[PDB]
Parts: sequence; structure tokens; C-alpha cells
Amino acid sequence: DVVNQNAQALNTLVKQLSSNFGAISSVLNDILSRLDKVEAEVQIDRLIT
Amino acid sequence: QLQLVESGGGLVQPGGSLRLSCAASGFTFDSHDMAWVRQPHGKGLEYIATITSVGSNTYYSDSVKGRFTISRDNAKNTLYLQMNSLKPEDTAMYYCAADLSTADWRANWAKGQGTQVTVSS
Amino acid sequence: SNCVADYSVLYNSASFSTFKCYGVSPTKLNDLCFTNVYADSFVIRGDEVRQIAPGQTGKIADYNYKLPDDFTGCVIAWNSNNLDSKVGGNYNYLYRLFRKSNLKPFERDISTEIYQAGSTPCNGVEGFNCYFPLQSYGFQPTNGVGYQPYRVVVLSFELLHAPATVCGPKKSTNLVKNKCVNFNFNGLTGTGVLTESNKKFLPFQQFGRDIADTTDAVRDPQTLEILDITPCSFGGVSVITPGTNTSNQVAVLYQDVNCTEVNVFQTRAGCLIGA
Amino acid sequence: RKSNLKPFERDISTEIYQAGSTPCNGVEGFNCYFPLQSYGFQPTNGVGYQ
Amino acid sequence: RQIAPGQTGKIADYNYKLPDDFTGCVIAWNSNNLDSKVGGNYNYLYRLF
Amino acid sequence: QCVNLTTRTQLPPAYTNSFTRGVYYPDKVFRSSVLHSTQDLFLPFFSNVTWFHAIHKRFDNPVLPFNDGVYFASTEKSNIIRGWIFGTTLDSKTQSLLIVNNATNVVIKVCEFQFCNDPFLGVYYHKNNKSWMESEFRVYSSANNCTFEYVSQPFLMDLEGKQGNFKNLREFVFKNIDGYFKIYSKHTPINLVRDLPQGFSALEPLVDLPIGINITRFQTLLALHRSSSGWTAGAAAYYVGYLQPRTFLLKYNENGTITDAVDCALDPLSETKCTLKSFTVEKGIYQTSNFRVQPTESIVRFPNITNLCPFGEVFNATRFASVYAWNRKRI
Ligand SMILES: *[C@@H]1O[C@H](CO)[C@@H](O)[C@H](O)[C@H]1NC(C)=O
Ligand SMILES: *[C@@H]1O[C@H](CO)[C@@H](O)[C@H](O)[C@H]1NC(C)=O
Ligand SMILES: *[C@@H]1O[C@H](CO)[C@@H](O)[C@H](O)[C@H]1NC(C)=O
Ligand SMILES: *[C@@H]1O[C@H](CO)[C@@H](O)[C@H](O)[C@H]1NC(C)=O
Ligand SMILES: *[C@@H]1O[C@H](CO)[C@@H](O)[C@H](O)[C@H]1NC(C)=O
Repeated sequence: DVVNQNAQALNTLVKQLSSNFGAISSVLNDILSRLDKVEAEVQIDRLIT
Repeated sequence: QLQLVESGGGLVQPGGSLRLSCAASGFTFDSHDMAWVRQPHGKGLEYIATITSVGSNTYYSDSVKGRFTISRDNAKNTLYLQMNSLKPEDTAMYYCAADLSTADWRANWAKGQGTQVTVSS
Repeated sequence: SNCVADYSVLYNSASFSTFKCYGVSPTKLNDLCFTNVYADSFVIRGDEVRQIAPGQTGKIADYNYKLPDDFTGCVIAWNSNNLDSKVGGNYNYLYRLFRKSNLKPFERDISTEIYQAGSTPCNGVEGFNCYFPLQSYGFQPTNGVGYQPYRVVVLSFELLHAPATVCGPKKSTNLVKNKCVNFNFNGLTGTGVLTESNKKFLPFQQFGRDIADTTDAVRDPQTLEILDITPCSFGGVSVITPGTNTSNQVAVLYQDVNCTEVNVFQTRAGCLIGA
Repeated sequence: RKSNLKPFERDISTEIYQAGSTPCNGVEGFNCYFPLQSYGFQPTNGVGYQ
Repeated sequence: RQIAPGQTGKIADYNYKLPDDFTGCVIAWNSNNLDSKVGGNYNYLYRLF
Repeated sequence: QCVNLTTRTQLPPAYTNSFTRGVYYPDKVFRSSVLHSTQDLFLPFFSNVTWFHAIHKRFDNPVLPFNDGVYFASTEKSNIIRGWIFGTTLDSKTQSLLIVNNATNVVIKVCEFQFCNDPFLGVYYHKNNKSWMESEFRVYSSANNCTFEYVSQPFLMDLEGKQGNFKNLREFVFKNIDGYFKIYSKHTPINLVRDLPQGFSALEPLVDLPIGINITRFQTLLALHRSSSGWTAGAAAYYVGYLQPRTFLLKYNENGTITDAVDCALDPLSETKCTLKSFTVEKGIYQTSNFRVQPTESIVRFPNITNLCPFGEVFNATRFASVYAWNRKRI
């Protein structure tokens, strides 16, 4: 139960990286290579939050 | 060659009257649709007067509607425009354009040379 | 499809009244790549360019031309008054005034059925409560600017779905394997180590993704082989020190890396420089 | 304008706007300003001024 | 009357331009006695176009 | 040819059970040894699919609706199913996929067809010197506004259909989201394991078309073979299943193919498998979702007022006001 609970707590943390969080994509570099910096600030701020 | 030589320009007071001419040759005159074009200083192109092929319809831009007078010449084939009740903002190079009238969807306005008219006092 | 698009010469020309891009920025079009690019040409009224956006309503956006809410493209519109308007109004351009409901997006409607206004079935004629849905445009060059004909191209492109067919003018470089590089594989930017992979892609696929949904393996579009993107930059730095009141000699533990930087000894916690 | 304007409030006061130092007390003349200028409803103006 | 942000004209295209977030004041006064010469003050050279 | 069938008979719509068939690759991303959870229009497991078979004099080719997208299968040995008329009212107002696979090339024509009522191809003269030749080309005659045409590369021409046992099979998925035919396809001649489609095989995309039409009906084009005056319907069968917005869980294998899948909303055991994201569920008690009673209908209750508001008197007044003193009209 200790081993499984630490492993599930890590896998949840990793799988939170594939989440949009309101932004366009979970991929940071796609936002970094579609939009100007004035709007990339908005989308990246949602992902950072 | 189609030739559109313009004449009858100059200076005029606010409220005055003018008349333009457009020496039109090189084409059958009722085959081409005739219109008057102005270009203000600091602005682009602008249509102020529009008449059809047989001259049965006289059309006016809303800023010059009820004050100007477009006509035509059916013997010497020359385009005219009697401009009356003039306004100070009408300071523009008044050109002379002629549509190609090809199959009713294309519009090739054969732009002339224009005579310089300034309305100042 | 199957071409190189110079989006810059389409953009820096000042002839266009409205150049509003939606999914992207109009300056990174020249570097970002696409899969399917569609152009949608049509002529509308003057102020109706407002009704071409994801989410607008009205009479153009509602009945006869809708953009989806997840739209990723650019809208081009310019004044064509000197090339569309006629002295009696250009009757060759039309629009659907009457529609039963809203229209689904990207759906052409070439129906000529008479719009039954009241209750009487029209039986194929116009008239009393029998309104013909397809009106006309009066395109006179003497009109006001809100009624002057604008020519509109909706340039929708299908982005991040597929192998790429339309890519802008960037020269490719040679391929570098087994080295920490800063790569650009057909649109996506990354930073990793490229090795030859054992993953086998079905030919409609390009991008292998891991559990965090980052691009793990790719297909090289130049020569259609399959690579394997491994990141650089392992671990952290830990500074082993005695007291400052004892010495200023230090040791540096690079955590869980192989001795790559480079006494220098491979502890099981990582490479340990200076002890 | 004389003071802070609160919303949904008409300023229909017939007190004369004294800007300088000469007390006017209800008449016009020497520096007795009058912000209530008129509308030129002539069809001669440009479309940005309609 | 063409010293304005976003507008067009001879002042607003060839030789001068204002930003849309402009604060301050545009100050001038009657200066007929201050710059005019008898034959014309052609010493004030300017670029027209 | 506006001549209908001579030996057409009305038969009832017999059903079968789609076991696990009709699972497509949802996107063009490679995965490996993961369980990916996606939500799109799917063929639900253990559902009734209509068993349309063409047999000796007893066949109907009905006009089938197109609610959200359709599955298709084809248990042939003889290449008799060709194409699909699509559309709403089945006129020249629509476009129709045709695969006239005439044993020479994969000849595909995607046009606006000149509309037919009882369409058919056919091979004939089979007692001697047959060569699988066709003449009755009446499923397509003329085509204005041909917006598309594609010719794929030729495939393994499997003319050898062994009598009896069930091997040769195809699986297609026809859906339409925002003017896009995402036609998913899979050509699986199954090995004879036990006599029936049972196991698993995933589908994959082939084409996408920028059509942009409204579709509420479709049909299926036909041919004829026998070893239609003296001819009947040839021995094959096709299946129709409808797609619904389900949610699947998909086990990609080592090499990257979907080996096993889990429908979520089939039974509560598979809902538990979707919640735990694993195909093996250990002993215990698990919480799945909420019990959610359906809403019946909409009830609008506004007070019975019928006289209008003074909008003419405000919007088209005669004596106006100014910003010095605005007229607050009360409505
Ligand atoms: C690009 O060139 C290489 C060889 O120079 C070739 O193998 C490849 O197929 C070419 N790319 C495409 C898309 O055909
Ligand atoms: C990396 O570490 C392994 C053992 O972990 C060692 O065998 C190998 O030599 C190291 N790599 C290099 C380049 O020395
Ligand atoms: C299939 O059809 C039969 C009879 O119409 C019905 O009893 C059965 O419940 C259906 N199967 C499903 C899964 O609904
Ligand atoms: C994966 O592919 C290899 C290639 O030979 C094959 O041997 C192996 O059985 C495959 N495994 C699975 C699970 O498909
Ligand atoms: C108010 O005026 C507009 C235009 O002036 C007109 O279209 C509208 O029908 C009028 N409203 C009425 C008559 O209720």
C-alpha cells in the first residue's frame, strides 16, 4: 500500500501535464509556436497556474 | 485608342456652381457605362455620379445627391456633369471613368486623367 | 495541398481591409506548418465582414455561412468596389435571406425551395406568404461603404492532426543523431537527443506520445524513418562542504548523471567531482 | 463640468459656469462661460460628424 | 486639424504620426508676426512628399 | 435503366450481435503499451446490427437513415457490394461514394451522380467463358459537378473465395463531422478460428473529404452473380450498425495496435474498468458515478400579458432629446 500509494501519487502528477487548464493545448511548445508573445503570455499563464 | 480628355476645372466658392467635360473618343459611347470619380487630397477614390448605357438612370452619391446633375451627349459622345450647390469639402481631382460593360459581372473602369478642382475661399 | 505557402507576401500587402487570424498569429504562419488548407471565396456586403468570426450571428453567420467555435484560420477581406459594382447593381451576386433554422458550419446550401412564410403550401410559386429565400445584391459603385462589395477569403487550415502537406519556406538542414539538439520536425519545436528507434509507425501516423502526452517519437518527413526523442539535462547539483570556519574546499555531487561533464568518481547517487 | 458626475443623473442646473474669478451670479459677459453650445443640424457635414 | 492618432492626410502620412494612447496638450497660437517674411520665409525648408 | 427488380421479395430485418467489432484508431498519434481513454462516436458493444443478406430471389436494398454515422461490414467472396449513395432527399442535391471495383482497378468516383432508383452492376455468362466481365454499368451514367475522384493503388485481387467457411471480410466506418467524411476502414480476411467474427480487430483512417452536405439517409449499391432476368442476388451479406457518442478505454500493445478495448457504458463492471483505467479489477467495492434521473420536458411559464411595449414611440419618436437632458422612458 505504501509503494502503490507513492506510485499513484507520482502518476497523477505526471498525467496532470496533459491537461489544457483552459489554454489551447497542454503542449507548451505548440503555444510557443502558434501565437505572438502577448497572447502566449495568457495561455502559458493558465498552464503555469 | 480610347481617349478621355477632361476639361473645365479650377477654383470655386462655397455655394457656387461648376460644370465638367470629358472628351470621349475611341469607343462606342452607349456601349460603355459612364461615371464621374473624385479623389480628395489625403483620401482615395470615390464615386459621385453614375449613369447607365442609354442614359435613362441618373444616380448620385448621398453626399452629393440632390445637388449635382449628370448628363450625356448623344451626338458628339462627350460626358458632362453640372455641379451645383457646392460645398468646401469637395476639394478633389475630378476624374472620368468608363465601365467596360462585359457580361454584367466584370467592371473595368477606364479611368481618365482628371482636372484639378479646389473648393476654397 | 502539396505546396509551399509564402504567407508573408500575402500578409505585408496593405491591400487587405481585414486580416484577422484566430487559431494562430499571422507572423508565425511562415514557420508553422499545416495538414489541410482550405480557401473559401465569397462576396458579401460591406459591414457583413463583422459576421465572419467564430461565434458571430446575424444573417450571414446564421443562415448561409457559419464558422465553428473551434476555428483555427485567418480571414482575408478587401474592398473590391472598383471590380464588382455595376451601374444598375450587379445582379450576379446573391444571398439566402430565409432559412428554416440555423445552419451547421462549413455546409453549403444550394436549395431553391420556396420559404413557406405562413401556413399555405406554395406549390412552387412565389407570392402571398410565399417568400423567395434567395435575394440579390444591388452593387452600385455610388452606394455607401456599408453596402459596397467586399471579397472575402476564409483561409481555414487543419492544424495538428496528421502528416503535413503544406509547409512554408524554411530550408531543411542535415540530420544529427545521438547529440543534444534543438530540433524542428515539420512544425514542432523541441530539444532532445535523436536516436534511431524500434517503434513501428502505421503510415498515417507521425508523432509518438508518452504518458504526459509530449512528442516522444517522430517520423522524419525528409527521409521517412522513425526517430526517438530522448531529453537532455538529467538531475541536479548538490554541494558537499565542511564548515566555512574549517575550510573553503568543496565537493560537487551531480545527482544521478553519468560522468558526462568531467577527482571524478561514479557514486551510486551520481557523478561526484572533487572528492 | 463643475464637479464629480454621479451616474444616471441629469445636470439640468441653470447656474452659470464661473471658471475664473469674476462673480457672474446668473448673467453672461466678462469671462462668464456657457458650456451649452448648439447642434448644427445641417446636412453639409461629413459622415464622422453626423 | 490633422494632428490626430489614426487619421490620414498630409500631416498624418508623410511627416508626422501620433499614438492612440496620447496624453498631453497640443499648443499653438497666432504667430503671423513671429515667422513670416516679406517675400515668404522660404528658409523653413520642408519635405512635401 | 428505370426497370426495377423482377424477383424482389419482402423479408423481415433479421438481427445479429456485434460482439466487439467497430473500433477505430481515433487519431494519428502513436501510442505504446498504454490504456488510452477517448470519447467519440463509437459502435457500442453487444448491440443489434441488421443482417442484410443477398440470397437465392430474397433481397431488399432499403433506404437506411444516418443518425450519427454508420458502421458497415461485408461478408463476401465475390465482390458484389460497390458503393453508397448518400444524401437527404436522394436527388442531384447530394454527393455519393462509389467504388466500382471491376476486378481491374480500385476505380472510385465521388461526384454528383445522375440519380438511380434500383441500381445494379453485374457479371454474367458464367456457364462457360466468364472472365468476371461486366456490362450493366447502370449505377453511374453521367455526373455533373464532379468535385472529387481518387484512384488508389491496386491490392491483392482475392478472387478465390472458398465455399462454406467464413474468411473474407471488410469493415468500414462512415461518419460526418463538420463537412468531413472521416471514412475509417479495415480489410481483414479473417483466418478460420471458429466460424464467426469473434476476437478483436481495430480500424484505421483512409480518406477525408471536404463535402459539406446534410445527410439523413443512405443506400448501398449492388451487383449480381450466379454460376436480372435469369439472374438473382448473389450470395453475400452486409451489416449496418449505428454509431453513438460512447467512451472507450483502449489497450495499445507493445507494437502500438489496439489489442483489447473496453466500452464504458455497457455494464457496471466495465464502468468500473473505465474508472480504474485497468482491464483487471481486484476484489472490493468501487464507486463509479452518480445516479442521474432523466429530465422529461421543458416548461415555460411567463405571465399572460399580450399588449406590446411602447417601442415605436421610443425607437421612432418625433421630438427628440439631447445629452443635456435625456428622456428616461419607462417601459
Ligand atoms: C525527399 O528526397 C528524398 C531523397 O533525396 C526522398 O527519399 C524523399 O522521398 C523525398 N521526399 C518526398 C516527400 O518525396
Ligand atoms: C555510463 O554509465 C555506465 C554504467 O552506469 C557505464 O558502463 C558507461 O561507461 C557510462 N558511459 C560512458 C560514456 O562512460
Ligand atoms: C436486439 O433485438 C431484440 C429483438 O428486437 C431485443 O430483444 C434485444 O434486446 C436487442 N438487443 C439489444 C442489445 O438491445
Ligand atoms: C510485435 O511485433 C513483433 C515483430 O516480429 C512480433 O514478433 C511480436 O509478436 C509483436 N507483439 C505483439 C504484442 O503484437
Ligand atoms: C422604426 O424605424 C425603422 C427605420 O427608420 C423601421 O425599419 C422600423 O420598422 C420602425 N419601427 C416600427 C414602424 O415599429
